[PDB]
Amino acid sequence: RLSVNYVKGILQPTDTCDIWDKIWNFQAKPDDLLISTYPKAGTTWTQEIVELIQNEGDVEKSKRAPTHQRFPFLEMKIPSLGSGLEQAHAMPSPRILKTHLPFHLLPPSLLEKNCKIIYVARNPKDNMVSYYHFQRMNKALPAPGTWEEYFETFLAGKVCWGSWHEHVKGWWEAKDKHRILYLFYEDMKKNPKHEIQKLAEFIGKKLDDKVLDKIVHYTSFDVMKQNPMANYSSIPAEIMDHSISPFMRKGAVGDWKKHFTVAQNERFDEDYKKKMTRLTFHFQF
Amino acid sequence: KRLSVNYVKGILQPTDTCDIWDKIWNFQAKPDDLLISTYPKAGTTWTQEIVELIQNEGDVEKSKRAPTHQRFPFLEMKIPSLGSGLEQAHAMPSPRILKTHLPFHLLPPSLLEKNCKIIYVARNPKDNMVSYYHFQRMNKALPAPGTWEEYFETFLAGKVCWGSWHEHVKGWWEAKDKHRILYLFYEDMKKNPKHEIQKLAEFIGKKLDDKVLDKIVHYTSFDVMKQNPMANYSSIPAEIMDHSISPFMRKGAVGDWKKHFTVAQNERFDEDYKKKMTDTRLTFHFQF
Ligand SMILES: Nc1ncnc2c1ncn2[C@@H]1O[C@H](COP(=O)(O)O)[C@@H](OP(=O)(O)O)[C@H]1O
Ligand SMILES: Nc1ncnc2c1ncn2[C@@H]1O[C@H](COP(=O)(O)O)[C@@H](OP(=O)(O)O)[C@H]1O
Ligand SMILES: Oc1c(Cl)c(Cl)c(Cl)c(Cl)c1Cl
Ligand SMILES: Oc1c(Cl)c(Cl)c(Cl)c(Cl)c1Cl
Ligand SMILES: Oc1c(Cl)c(Cl)c(Cl)c(Cl)c1Cl
Repeated sequence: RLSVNYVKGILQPTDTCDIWDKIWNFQAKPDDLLISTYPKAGTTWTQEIVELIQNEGDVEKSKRAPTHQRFPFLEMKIPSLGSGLEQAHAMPSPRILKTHLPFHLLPPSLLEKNCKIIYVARNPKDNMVSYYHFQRMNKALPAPGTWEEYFETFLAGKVCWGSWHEHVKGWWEAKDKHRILYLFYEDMKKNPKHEIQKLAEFIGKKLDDKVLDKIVHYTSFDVMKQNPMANYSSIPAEIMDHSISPFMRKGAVGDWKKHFTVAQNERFDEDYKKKMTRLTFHFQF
Repeated sequence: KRLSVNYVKGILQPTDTCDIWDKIWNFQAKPDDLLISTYPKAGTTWTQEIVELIQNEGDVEKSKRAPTHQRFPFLEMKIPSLGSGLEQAHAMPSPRILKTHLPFHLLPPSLLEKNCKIIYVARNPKDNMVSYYHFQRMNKALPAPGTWEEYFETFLAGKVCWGSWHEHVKGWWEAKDKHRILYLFYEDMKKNPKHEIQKLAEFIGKKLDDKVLDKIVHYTSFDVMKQNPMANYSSIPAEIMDHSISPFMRKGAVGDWKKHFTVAQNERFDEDYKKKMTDTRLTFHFQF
């Protein structure tokens, strides 16, 4: 596995730590769209939707290259994948950018330029489960240990990008005074058309029902799982082993119930209440 | 090596194919017999220890004379190298303190005809399931439990020795209305041991002073009994029980099930439980 270290208080792959100053001083464009998420909150889904909205349903164009090549992952720097920062550097407008950075670590240019930001939050228990399996299959990230160990690791924020709680909280507090659309993975799953419409309005695109319906179809889990440009199948096998756990794993809400013991659930809820707001009303515990 | 299990009168038993049921059913009780009755793992060993110390007014010496299984005849038991509970009962001087796991409808009628005092102990089914799971892992007289996920469904289905937990606790709860049964709960015993000891003493008919009550509370605590070689099942042939797999005195805690059940298992359990428990007020009693 690739090594990780602390940069500005959060675990990151070693190569990200080494280029922090470069990341911090990222140069945004006023017309950049930023997709911001805690890892495994629904980044790939949201990116696919946002591009399809921007290109008005042009499914052929979204198949031009895989997700990681289409969308610069700002803080990412991994051997065989290059630097997301430099991917963006070279890229002409309109850019659709990705980050998992907690809000306090966000390159200030993105705020200075008042870029439209889409933040997606996900139920933390499903988020833990998704991140657990991701660490099992992704060798750029630390070994997760046993489920029992990982539960504690996640709870304490000792995973890359830090505390889930701090992450969702900082971004929620930020939405009040910045150009942020704050969405929930669960709302997207329950009524994708409604959330896609909300996205389009925020992006400033008027779409008719036909195109909206088309985006709902192409961005459904069962369709995206089969799309070799959207399912992370194109990542070198030396980094992501889909036979351990596929990137497009389940795409469901409530998978956490199959993983959490009642004891873990009670400990999680107790811990949550201590760390955590109106944000709480948007999750089902 | 695991011992074969067989159906006897509709329930699995850790016993051979030579049917000796009639002898058990025709067991000859005495009016001063005390009976401790439990679903497997509901708190038999604990209750026996309390009951004898009450009967002997706190005489801990007497209770150390031999281990649990030799002090207390296990009526339906017939296991290679363990002998026969029936023969052990026949040989046991009065006043006997007897043990059974039989569901109420299979109870030898002499225990009823003689109006014997019976102490039944129920335990919440989730902790009961977990306790029985680990007991089957360690105890070679019982079936191999399979995986935890398999055993969960086996237990839910009542396909374990002594049958359905649900039917067991319900039958005994209904029985208490017509027969001389003191119906106790493991969780009450754990939460206020002194209170349940006083209740038992009054039922058995012993007027114990405060010092004796406190003494029994001390000696029947999990931590003390766990270290007591006459009360912890250490003396069972190593070929029957392997305590290195799981000790008989495992945790002695209410809510240990929470470390075993996933939330999904819990929801499946709770729905199953509702469907099986609509006709009993027992449910207003179980603590988890
Ligand atoms: N179209 C879609 N609908 C719902 N979930 C999707 C999706 N595409 C990807 N996902 C899920 O979102 C998670 C990945 O998030 P990210 O893109 O932020 O890394 C995975 O969750 P699971 O591991 O629960 O399946 C993945 O299956
Ligand atoms: N003094 C005591 N206090 C609480 N629990 C006790 C106890 N003595 C034994 N037990 C528990 O009762 C269960 C055994 O029941 P039985 O005697 O009917 O076979 C075991 O539960 P656990 O497996 O949950 O530890 C055992 O640890
Ligand atoms: O979201 C991602 C994270 Cl957190 C890592 Cl570490 C990697 Cl390698 C990839 Cl590809 C994605 Cl998509
Ligand atoms: O309660 C018991 C049961 Cl059910 C069996 Cl099968 C055995 Cl072998 C023993 Cl020792 C006890 Cl205590
Ligand atoms: O002998 C004992 C008596 Cl009588 C009491 Cl009351 C208590 Cl609490 C303890 Cl610990 C012992 Cl050892």
